[PDB]
Amino acid sequence: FRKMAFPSGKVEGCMVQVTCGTTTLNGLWLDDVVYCPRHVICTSEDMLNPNCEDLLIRKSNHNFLVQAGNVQLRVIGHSMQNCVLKLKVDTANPKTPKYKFVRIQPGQTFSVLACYNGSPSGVYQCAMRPNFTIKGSFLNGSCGSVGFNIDYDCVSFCYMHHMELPTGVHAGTDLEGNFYGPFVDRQTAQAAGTDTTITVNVLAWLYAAVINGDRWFLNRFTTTLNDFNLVAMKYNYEPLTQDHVDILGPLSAQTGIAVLDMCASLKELLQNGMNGRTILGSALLEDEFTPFDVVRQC
Amino acid sequence: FRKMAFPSGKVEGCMVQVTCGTTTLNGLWLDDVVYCPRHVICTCEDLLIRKSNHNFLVQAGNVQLRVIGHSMQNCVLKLKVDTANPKTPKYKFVRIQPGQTFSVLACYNGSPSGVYQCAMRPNFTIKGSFLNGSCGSVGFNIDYDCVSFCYMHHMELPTGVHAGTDLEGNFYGPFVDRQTAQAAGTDTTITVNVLAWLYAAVINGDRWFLNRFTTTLNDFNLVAMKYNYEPLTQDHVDILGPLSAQTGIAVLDMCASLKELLQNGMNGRTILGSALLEDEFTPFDVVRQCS
Ligand SMILES: COc1cccc2[nH]c(C(=O)N[C@@H](CC(C)C)C(=O)N[C@@H](C[C@@H]3CCNC3=O)C(=O)c3nc4ccccc4s3)cc12
Ligand SMILES: COc1cccc2[nH]c(C(=O)N[C@@H](CC(C)C)C(=O)N[C@@H](C[C@@H]3CCNC3=O)C(=O)c3nc4ccccc4s3)cc12
Repeated sequence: FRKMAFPSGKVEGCMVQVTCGTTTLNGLWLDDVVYCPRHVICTSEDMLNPNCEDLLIRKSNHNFLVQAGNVQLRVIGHSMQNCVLKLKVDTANPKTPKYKFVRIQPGQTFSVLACYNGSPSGVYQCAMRPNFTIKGSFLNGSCGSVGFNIDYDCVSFCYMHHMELPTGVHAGTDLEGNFYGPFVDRQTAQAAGTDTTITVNVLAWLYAAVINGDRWFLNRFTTTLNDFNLVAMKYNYEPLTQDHVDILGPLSAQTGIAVLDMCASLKELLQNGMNGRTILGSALLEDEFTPFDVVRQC
Repeated sequence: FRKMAFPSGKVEGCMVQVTCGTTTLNGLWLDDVVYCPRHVICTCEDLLIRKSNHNFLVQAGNVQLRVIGHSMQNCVLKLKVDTANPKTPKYKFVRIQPGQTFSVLACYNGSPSGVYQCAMRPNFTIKGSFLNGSCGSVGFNIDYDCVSFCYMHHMELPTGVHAGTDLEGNFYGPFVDRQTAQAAGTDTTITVNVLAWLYAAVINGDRWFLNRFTTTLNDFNLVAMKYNYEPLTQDHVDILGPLSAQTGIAVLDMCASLKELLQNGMNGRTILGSALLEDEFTPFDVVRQCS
């Protein structure tokens, strides 16, 4: 199994740069609107004490330099939606793909297109941690890079990049500007909640092992969801939701292993350890492959 | 620090579907030529002379391109079409060296499916992710809007690793394009890349494996060969200079850390979240991402 990103071309065609004053970040150009982090308007003396909504009153359309490459897009309007700025431009992007804005749940994966000054630099897959951080690879100037999924040529944008935490993980918003997790867009050292293991993805990993014939961990036990969830928390595993049970349905049907039977198999692995054995060639359980990712590769 | 592929858009615009008889795979459309694995004509030289232009159905999305000529170059078929691809990037064909990395755009039925980074192994396989119908997917690097194509996909070995050709149709490794079970040579670990990745781990604040000891180059190499690692050359030492300059760790100091890692193991600890020594990041891969 590889971490595979989605092909990035439909998003590459949407990346622009937005400069206000001396600060440049990335923006997302869809139809005649450019989306970018609102703190592009911030000076060095703000950022610590964000006056963003009031800072915006002093700004006008002619203060924003939006560029596709070095071609300027004239801004004809602007507004703030939570932590994102929306700049109306006078040109509809001809490369606009079919798209949606979606808010993802912890455990879900998405492709990040890392960009600097409007120019795409690389692509890689990320997983939203239960503490609403991602293990990105972002440098100075990355803000406004986006994360996305592609289903039947429709691009679901789910992430825009804002911040690196002191611990080196990353935090951001959806495309309506609402942060994932308890972070704010201030120049300020913030702490995430203690992370946990993504149980639904570990289960998907065990299904992937079964599909490939590695199934020694299957047992003759089952569990209720409540009993499992209470044991899971004692090992710093996430509790399962009904939605988690539901997205494991296709893999359960494919292997003939009930979800609750697979939970009981994981419960044993958690209480008794791996006994030095391996699963898919590893003593470590992987929790960054979703059920959809597993069927994608199998 | 993450395994990072190049943005695939310039390549996606070149992928097409090629069908001949009951066989369908992917092709690469550059200017007015489509490049694809020659065995698209199989259900090859006597078999190709018996084919006509119209036996080939080439599709770019919905539109069909008209084949007006064809030639074979080694294991690649070159189909001349009557339409030029307007999205053709500036490009080059290159044959990569073992240990170098590239991005793969896995495609099915002419449609791009996923992108990920691979290394050309010392035994000239690659550890990819390819299914039925992935043949003709390509590997590439991007340098200032210029796409260097280096790989076209042909085969999956019984061990699950993969084999293919350069864009001249010459295989990497001792493989042939036949429906047979083929074994590769014994693989080794790319030493210069493991060292690059250990430097990456230092740049990202991971230091538990550093030590005070040092080693000579020959003594390191004696241990390296013992653990089935490739020799480290003075040119590799030179190539690691910048990363040594940034971190202030001499290359042979890092070699001493790798030697102890090899003789002692990691003791359950991890490096950049990995429990295994990683050898698919080149020194350039570390540099271009960390700066
Ligand atoms: C004492 O303050 C700290 C203490 C401990 C850890 C800390 N982290 C951050 C923090 O992340 N700040 C945000 C910015 C805030 C406003 C959301 C920020 O720099 N975002 C970057 C992406 C960063 C950069 C490095 N790789 C990461 O991904 C980004 O692109 C932006 N650059 C600018 C530059 C000027 C104006 C707007 C923006 S937005 C501050 C901080
Ligand atoms: C006794 O035979 C074996 C025994 C033990 C291991 C084996 N491996 C292979 C083997 O790899 N064959 C080649 C094809 C040969 C001709 C190069 C092949 O199937 N390539 C695939 C990609 C494959 C498929 C699975 N994932 C991989 O990446 C591709 O797309 C192509 N498909 C066809 C189908 C029909 C005609 C042309 C092509 S070209 C055969 C084999």
